[PDB]
Amino acid sequence: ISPIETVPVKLKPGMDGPKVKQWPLTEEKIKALVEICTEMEKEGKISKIGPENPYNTPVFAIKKKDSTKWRKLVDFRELNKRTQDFWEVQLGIPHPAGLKKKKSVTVLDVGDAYFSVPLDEDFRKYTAFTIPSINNETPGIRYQYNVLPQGWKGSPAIFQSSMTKILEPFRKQNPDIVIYQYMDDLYVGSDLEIGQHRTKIEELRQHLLRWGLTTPGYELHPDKWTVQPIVLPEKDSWTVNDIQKLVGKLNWASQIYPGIKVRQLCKLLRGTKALTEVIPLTEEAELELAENREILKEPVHGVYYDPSKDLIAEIQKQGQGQWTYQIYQEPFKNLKTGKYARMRGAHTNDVKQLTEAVQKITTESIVIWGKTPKFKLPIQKETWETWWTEYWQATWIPEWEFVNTPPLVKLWYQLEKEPIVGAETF
Amino acid sequence: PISPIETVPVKLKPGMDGPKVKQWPLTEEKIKALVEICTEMEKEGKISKIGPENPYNTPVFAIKKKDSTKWRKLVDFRELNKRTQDFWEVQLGIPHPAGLKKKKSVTVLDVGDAYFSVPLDEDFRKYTAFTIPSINNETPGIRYQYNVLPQGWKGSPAIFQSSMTKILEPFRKQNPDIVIYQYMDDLYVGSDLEIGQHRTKIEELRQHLLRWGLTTPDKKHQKEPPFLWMGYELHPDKWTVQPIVLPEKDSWTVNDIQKLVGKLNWASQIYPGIKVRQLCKLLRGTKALTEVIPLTEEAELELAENREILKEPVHGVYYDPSKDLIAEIQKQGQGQWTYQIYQEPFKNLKTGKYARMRGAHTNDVKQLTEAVQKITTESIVIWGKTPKFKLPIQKETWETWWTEYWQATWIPEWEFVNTPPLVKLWYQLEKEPIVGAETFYVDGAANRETKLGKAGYVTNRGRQKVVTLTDTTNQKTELQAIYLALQDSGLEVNIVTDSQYALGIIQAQPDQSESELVNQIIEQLIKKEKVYLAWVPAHKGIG
Repeated sequence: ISPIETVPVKLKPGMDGPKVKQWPLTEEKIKALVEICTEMEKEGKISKIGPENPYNTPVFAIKKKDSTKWRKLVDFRELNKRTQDFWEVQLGIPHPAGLKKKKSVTVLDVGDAYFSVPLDEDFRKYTAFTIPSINNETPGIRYQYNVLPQGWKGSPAIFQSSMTKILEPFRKQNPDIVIYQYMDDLYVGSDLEIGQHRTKIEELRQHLLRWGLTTPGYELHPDKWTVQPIVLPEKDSWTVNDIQKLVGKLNWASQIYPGIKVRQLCKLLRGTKALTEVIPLTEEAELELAENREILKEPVHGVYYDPSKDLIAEIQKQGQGQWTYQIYQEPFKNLKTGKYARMRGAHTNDVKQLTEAVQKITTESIVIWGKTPKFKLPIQKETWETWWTEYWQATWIPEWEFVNTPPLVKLWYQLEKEPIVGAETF
Repeated sequence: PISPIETVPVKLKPGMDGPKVKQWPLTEEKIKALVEICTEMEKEGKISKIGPENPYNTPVFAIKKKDSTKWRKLVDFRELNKRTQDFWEVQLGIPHPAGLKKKKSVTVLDVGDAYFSVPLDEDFRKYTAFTIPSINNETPGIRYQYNVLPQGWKGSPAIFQSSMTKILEPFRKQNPDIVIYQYMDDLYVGSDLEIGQHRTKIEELRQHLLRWGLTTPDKKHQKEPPFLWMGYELHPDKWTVQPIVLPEKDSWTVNDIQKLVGKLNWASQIYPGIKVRQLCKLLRGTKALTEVIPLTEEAELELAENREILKEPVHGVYYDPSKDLIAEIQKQGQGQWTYQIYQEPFKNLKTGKYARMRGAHTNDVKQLTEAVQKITTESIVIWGKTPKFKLPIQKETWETWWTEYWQATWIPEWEFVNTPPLVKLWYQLEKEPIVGAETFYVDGAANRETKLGKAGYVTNRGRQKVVTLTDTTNQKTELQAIYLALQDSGLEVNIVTDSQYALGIIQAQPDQSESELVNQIIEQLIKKEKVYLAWVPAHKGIG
């Protein structure tokens, strides 16, 4: 803790602070958190609290990128929501509509920088978290915060003036490079070749170690994220079933592109025939595909981002490792869509695969829009709440809801185009 | 006795005032009694006379509890409690005996009345005000207030436990071998020290607590092993289930049968073998709690066979962190599961059962997944870890099912235990259409309002049928349509429907539902060698 001055933060009018139960953790995690928390207490950042403070916010403990020792993760989502927004004029970082267009982006956890800024004594109550005990042999260790907490929305807010000062000397120096700050991280891009990019990151890391915070192949590539097109089947010969499958998809797609027509096809479908039966295509049905393939060659006209509206993302499990998702804000009006293939090793864990995607998808939602999407997860509440942190490696947590994938949405997006080969290497 | 313990600040509920509920009129006797109890209580430093300036009150009552046949004092904090702030969750979750680490010696102190020795936030003391009624009414009753956590006050539990935690902080670190557990009115101290040292140690602790006002009863009111616990008898190297009895009689009321069914079900966890179908049956169409329901032969029997299982004893083993945690699960019927968690065979820490829901749409591998999961949660809670699982499912089966299920689902590390019945996939819709198999274009529909409809099909090879349903629904006709196709086909059928629920069944390939009809269909579905379900949109000319 570094006792500078604290601004009198408060909650959104009418709102009360958070009272979220604590998830129970394994022994390996209670241990690490107990240790981690013990230091911070002595280092003055957080301080033990009594029972008269009725708030609470969940703590988890994870193992980030190079985390071979445990990191601490508090879930401030409910607090963040209850925390009065920050746009009287500014100090709430704007969206630099160019990191997306950028050739390469690197994420940097700089949330550490908050500890050296005190947090308004009056707000602290709402920061209460609890380390639970095994088999309920003892009460949990309740603490509070004395400094800016990593993962709180108000944190990168108050530490705005200082992050600006920290950055200009590099920013103001390299204006051909963009630095965007979302929550506890820093997104940093430039068109410089691989080495020329990584090197400048190093430099930046110096500038930050040098100043007062560690800055803890793979980098992003916003230049390569192509929003993909649906591609209909094209067998030399069709069966009653092939036409019937095709037909159900077209009739669903007509919710996006209303000019999708399925009449001249539905015609070939009259007669009680062997599902396995072959049928020649009417020259009308023939062009109808043609006209359908054409409508499908591009994203629907008119999709434009509305910053005031929530951003939504839906994933559908496609099995065999693959998944599909779509960020959008109004039904059928997709901002982005894509396909994600499980990480290496992740083969036996659907949950691993799923969290890995919520993460990668949430990255773009920040890069691109500078905010996070509420996910529609094809998973049971219990199945998720149970094992998601086991693989969480990010400082921020998105919002979510558990859903039931309509069979057709899946049948459709599965259609998306893929490369002849891919994005190869020699 | 009062104490040098740091009082915790307490406030009222969001903009509220302290209680003002007048004192009921008392018996000269009930008064006398109370006054005496009070001059005593006053002097132990627990309460202090106050006066007119205190506007607050709560009613004090006098219960002659013939347990010591003197008048005991009761104070109704119901109203003060409605106006008292909230405190963080007094963490609810009775620990589980099988989660206790085996200590070479174990002591358990009843720190019950210790809470009456923790002082109250001096500012809040005005709200706990109360009065002792005079005989000649409208003559000042003797008024008071509590200087300590009152019994039956909203905060006492929350506060007392935190105080105890701070007070134990020193010793707990001064003795990194002494493992102390705190819960309600109980302090559990167990270690691997020798009997004598440990004893000595428990004496250090007790003096230490005496050091701050917390008196522990030591000889005349002590607790010697076994130590009780809602029906638990802790022992040295095992825990036992305090026997439970089924109230025998021959005049069974509805009340009595519910409660009974109650205990029976509570028991069925540690006593797999308890069944209650025929006792529940006596509940059918009942018209009053006091209604006497005579028992069928069967009830008598079941009710009897149960008294047998209970006569038996369920022992448990303690947690040895140096050893494996394991959990085996087995399926008692579709959707009913049993499991037992142990480290060494037959020496089990815990066992349990999950009488399932009969969901509106499921499958067994899915439900297995859900039991694995509830277990896992339960393990983590008790033992801070998750057991290696042993399950009645081939691995190709887990694979075959989950790699393709639409939902994300998982089961942590496990091994296949081959002890029946094995859970598997009852049926499997084909991937492509069946060649050489008849193709039934089916369809059904109903006047949603008059509820008359028809259902039937027509096949590429000639067959056909149609039926007219009465008191039906479009859904059911659409369904019966598929049913009949299943009923009237060979072993291999290709069926085509435009029923969206059939869209579900293809995605989720259920094996249990809420609909008898869907069930028929699962029945027919299991019966075939190959069945391909194709869906097509309605009102278009498909078929």
